[PDB]
Amino acid sequence: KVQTDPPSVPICDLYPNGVFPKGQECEYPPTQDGRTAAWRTTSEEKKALDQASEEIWNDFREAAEAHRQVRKYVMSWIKPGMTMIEICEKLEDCSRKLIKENGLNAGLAFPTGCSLNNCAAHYTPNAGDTTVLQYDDICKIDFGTHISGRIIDCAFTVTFNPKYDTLLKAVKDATNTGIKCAGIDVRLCDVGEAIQEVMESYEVEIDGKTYQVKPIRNLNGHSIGQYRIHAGKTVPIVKATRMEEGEVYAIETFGSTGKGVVHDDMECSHYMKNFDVGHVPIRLPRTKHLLNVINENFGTLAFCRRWLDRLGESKYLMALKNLCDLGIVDPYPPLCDIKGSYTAQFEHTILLRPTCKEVVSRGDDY
Ligand SMILES: COc1cccc(-c2c(C(N)=O)[nH]c3ccc(Cl)cc23)c1
Ligand SMILES: [Mn+2]
Ligand SMILES: [Mn+2]
Repeated sequence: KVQTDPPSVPICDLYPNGVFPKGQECEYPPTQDGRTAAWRTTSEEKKALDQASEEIWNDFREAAEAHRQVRKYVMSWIKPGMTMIEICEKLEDCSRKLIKENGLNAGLAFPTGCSLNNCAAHYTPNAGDTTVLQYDDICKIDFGTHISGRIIDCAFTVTFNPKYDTLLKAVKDATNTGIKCAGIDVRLCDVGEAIQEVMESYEVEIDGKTYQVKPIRNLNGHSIGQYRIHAGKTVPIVKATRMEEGEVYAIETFGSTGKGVVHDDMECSHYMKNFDVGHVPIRLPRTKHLLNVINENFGTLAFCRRWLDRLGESKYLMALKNLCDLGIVDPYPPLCDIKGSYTAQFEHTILLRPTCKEVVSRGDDY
């Protein structure tokens, strides 16, 4: 069984024995003392501890192969003139097929981010959004897949105008730097300091104006847990907590021509149940029904309004506002720098395995 063009064959059909391709395997970086952490690659104890969790790494790998094939497909057709809704639906239809969507066991980890220009993250169109992708737009495609709650958080920036090329190169270099510096027992702030140094070494010229690339300081990389996009540890992208063995990280960087700070803007599209909130009894009928729809379809995974619409739900905005006011659900509005600024993003999911560092979402693209 081989993949079609357009992709339609599920990843688990292409690998029937359930053994999926590994990502990029890296030896851990040397410590601040100078001594190499290379011993882990050949440690018999570490090898045994690594093989014990093979099923887990294997679920990330299936989700990462779906991610690579979905993004390669998106790159072949994404063009100015298409509406943001058309782009997100065409991407998500392919993603649902390749991951072989099956309730909470396999599916979409979070909505398709397609944030534009000064907006860096957490924009996906709601119903009725007539926004059209423009030739001069700088679009961040950030989408997620999962197998048994093992999440792939991976993102790239789309442009059609070469004026943004050095901005894209700066952010890609900063993300790859963050990835290289990551390792077991490495301080989170040391990863952030390395990201910042590389990012700010770039100067770009866009429409006769020059800027020194700034990392967005209130946007950061993070640890990932099962069914938990942000597991509590923060990887800053600027200058005490260490990365630990068996942890999973989203290493992401955002470069900006603006202030290098984002603020909540536009209408909200992204929502997610507070992971720590237990069962809450609700009697309000529309609010109770909506929370049941959320628990059944998303659990602790992120969702968007378009995903409620496709489930045949209507008249839910007040119900959704009630769940947000009660603190059961949290809204995640678009995060934007100043008007007229330009933002870029690159992101990979990395597995801190006992034997090596695996850039599980790495592809031949980025
Ligand atoms: C405590 O939960 C958090 C905190 C900060 C950011 C996120 C988050 C990220 C992320 N950390 O990359 N991606 C998302 C996609 C959709 C939605 Cl609704 C949320 C998020 C989650
Ligand atoms: Mn992301
Ligand atoms: Mn992320």
